[PDB]
Amino acid sequence: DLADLFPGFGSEWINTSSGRIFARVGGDGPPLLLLHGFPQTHVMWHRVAPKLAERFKVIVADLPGYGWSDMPESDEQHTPYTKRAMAKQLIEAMEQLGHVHFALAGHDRGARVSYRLALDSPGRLSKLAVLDILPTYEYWQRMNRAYALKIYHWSFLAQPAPLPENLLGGDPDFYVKAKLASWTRAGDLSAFDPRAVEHYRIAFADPMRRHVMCEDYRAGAYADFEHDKIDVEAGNKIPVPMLALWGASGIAQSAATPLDVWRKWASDVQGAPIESGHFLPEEAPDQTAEALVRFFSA
Amino acid sequence: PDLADLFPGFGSEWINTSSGRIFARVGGDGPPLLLLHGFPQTHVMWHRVAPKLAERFKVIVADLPGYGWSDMPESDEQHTPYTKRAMAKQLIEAMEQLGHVHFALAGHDRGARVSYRLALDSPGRLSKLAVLDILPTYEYWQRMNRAYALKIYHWSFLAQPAPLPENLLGGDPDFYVKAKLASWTRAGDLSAFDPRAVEHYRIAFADPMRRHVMCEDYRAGAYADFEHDKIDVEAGNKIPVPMLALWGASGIAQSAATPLDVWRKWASDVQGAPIESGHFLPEEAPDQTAEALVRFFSAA
Repeated sequence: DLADLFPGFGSEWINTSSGRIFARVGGDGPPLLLLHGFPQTHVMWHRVAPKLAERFKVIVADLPGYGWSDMPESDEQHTPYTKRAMAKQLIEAMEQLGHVHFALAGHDRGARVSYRLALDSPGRLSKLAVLDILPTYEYWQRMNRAYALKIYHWSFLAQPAPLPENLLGGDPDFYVKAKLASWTRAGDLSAFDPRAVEHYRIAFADPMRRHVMCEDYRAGAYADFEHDKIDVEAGNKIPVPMLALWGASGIAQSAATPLDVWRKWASDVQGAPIESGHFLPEEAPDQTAEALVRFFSA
Repeated sequence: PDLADLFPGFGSEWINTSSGRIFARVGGDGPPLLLLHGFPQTHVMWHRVAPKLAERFKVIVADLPGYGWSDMPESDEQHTPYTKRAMAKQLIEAMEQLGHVHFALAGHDRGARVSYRLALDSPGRLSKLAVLDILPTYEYWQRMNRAYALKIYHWSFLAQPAPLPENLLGGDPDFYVKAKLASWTRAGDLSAFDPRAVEHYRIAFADPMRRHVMCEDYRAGAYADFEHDKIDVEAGNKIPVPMLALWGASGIAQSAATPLDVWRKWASDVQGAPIESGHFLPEEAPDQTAEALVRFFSAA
């Protein structure tokens, strides 16, 4: 009993070498891949994807390991849940749809896949939008007392298995609801469609899914950081035109001024705050959809 | 579920204070020496060194306020009872109930945070101070980087507002306490611990009220404790009590440290010695820890 939050969108299970990507597909026009983050699934886009779908071929994918996407078995370097590996798998997924050049909008973890995709394979991207993130490198580099308290989960979920898994397994409902609520402007679940929450909660109820998220965060503490580190110390900037959007009360703005930071990572970045917490497309759907439509359109 | 008396010869004292009772095992005679445990332990963590100290001292092995069998004072929005300043004042009162207004103090982990805060707040209470495998709380936070945030993640995790840490710790409390114990040893397993000691730790950690107190401790450690430490750094206040800083070669002090170098910024007279041990010096390396403590404290 999970609601269909994308009425009239198709359903694709896209085979890749690293497992199937699930995706809702709707609209027509240039291809726009939408990527969710933690602790969500592709359904987080349900309030903005229909507006995008009047303009673009919208592909709302579950991340590798998330939602209904297959979970590749991780390893000691958390390789398939590195953003590099996730980006490559999603590139593969898009190629299976005939999409070798596409627009990309990512939120949270999916935004981390997105900018890593833009660094690793910029030729795959027409335009990039990242929602309420700074590069992983920048979070760790700004990880002082205040910020370590603010995003403790970056260090907690990165603890070696099975420590976060075992703590999360006692009452997974509480944690997924806690993280959803804590990062919203309001600080509760009012911003979210209850049917969306059920998708997130059900995905989080699966211990393998939770393990994937921890592996995602372990990758985020280790390989992802190291990959970002190489690029920023090499002066490798994202050449793809990109939009950095962030919630005024979101997470990105807690570490630093997001546009300043992204200008260090991207030679063609525009930015705009939106009055929202972290979950821009659900807390601020119209404003997010308008900002994305405007930026991806000509 | 029966435990184990790991201090044969020692008495058992519930010390009344204005914030609740402090449990302590008391043995030996001579100059008073208070032994303070840390997280996630109880007084019984001293069971392998306290006999050797009891050869020369009246050894008071106390459960920290809110820990073990000590009473748990009601907390507040500022976690005041579990700030190290309030814990030190409560232990000062405990010690006063025994006639000890001037004592030696060895602290480990949280108890060492109590102990150096006690030395900053009430240095006249202490003849000599020994802290085991800590740097000041201010230092941990000021050194907070990616590497530190990952290694001492629990400093930020347990400091999250209630009931997030409590609800998660509830998910598998037995695992968590054992993982903390094992992950901070040199061996990486429970093999350094007396299983009777581990059972003490597991049973205390099994109580949600006890786990709450521990989070209250770390919440203080992220806020009030850090602020209190900050006032001293910025005022140049140094610990004047003769200090010994022991740390494990593989412990939670050496990482971003040379702990003696850090501690010299905090104390005018501090000696230091690495101990071949992880974080749990009195259990991983009892003879070495006891010898260093005995050598440092033997005078008075």
